[PDB]
Amino acid sequence: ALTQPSSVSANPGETVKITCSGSSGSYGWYQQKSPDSAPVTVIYQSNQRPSDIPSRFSGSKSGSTGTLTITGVQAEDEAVYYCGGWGSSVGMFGAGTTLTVLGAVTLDESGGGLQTPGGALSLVCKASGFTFSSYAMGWVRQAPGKGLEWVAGISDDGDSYISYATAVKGRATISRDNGQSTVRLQLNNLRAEDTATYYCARSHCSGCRNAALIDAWGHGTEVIVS
Repeated sequence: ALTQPSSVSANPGETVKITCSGSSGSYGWYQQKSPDSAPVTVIYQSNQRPSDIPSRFSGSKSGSTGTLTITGVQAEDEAVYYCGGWGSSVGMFGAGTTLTVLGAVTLDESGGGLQTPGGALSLVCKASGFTFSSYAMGWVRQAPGKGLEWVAGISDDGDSYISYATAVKGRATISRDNGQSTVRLQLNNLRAEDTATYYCARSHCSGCRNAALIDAWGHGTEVIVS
């Protein structure tokens, strides 16, 4: 996994830096203002800022270390920031940095709910607002009170590059239907550790599995293994 500080505190108007290490490549930065709301990409591929993100957010990579900088931080920037990257043929995240401030693309997941231990689930993500067949897609989950965990990734052709986190390898199948603009996650022999919000995620690339490249998130579907 990646490594980032557990917490940072800042006054409104500060210039805040959060570092992350451990990626074989670039760094992505994902803002989560509430444990129950989807992350928002503020930086991807180390320094790329989405158009809808305020210019006070910037990123850089030096050596093998990524830094998110917020120049003139505002109260509304209070959030947990996760870094994302890759290593050992999989995407991976840091454990999150809690920042305390002392002052058209759609992804729609379904298939969650209560599950039986040892049972199986089938999650579907319906995409709209973009050319679905041009982008790599993936799944990211978040257990209650924990951080983002990369689950699986699939290339735009639905065939070439398929990868699974060690935690689900042997139990998981990711697939896509480009005609229907959907991506699917099957997961069997369910265990208590599979209890999580599962997020559909678009990467800003055609085939990459790098968790630094995520630029769109679904609303999440809750899975409870009981």
